[PDB]
Amino acid sequence: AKNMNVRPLLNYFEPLFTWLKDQNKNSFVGWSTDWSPYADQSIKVRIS
Repeated sequence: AKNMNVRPLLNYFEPLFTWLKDQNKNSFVGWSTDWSPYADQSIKVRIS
């Protein structure tokens, strides 16, 4: 080919991909960009 391809990498990690897809049946694949480790004890201030 003429360009760089990402298919052989996934071919390399295929067995791990299968196993991981099987291990995350009950977990939540993904992340939310709102939770932060300090947002539980924060106070919000609004100024007019």
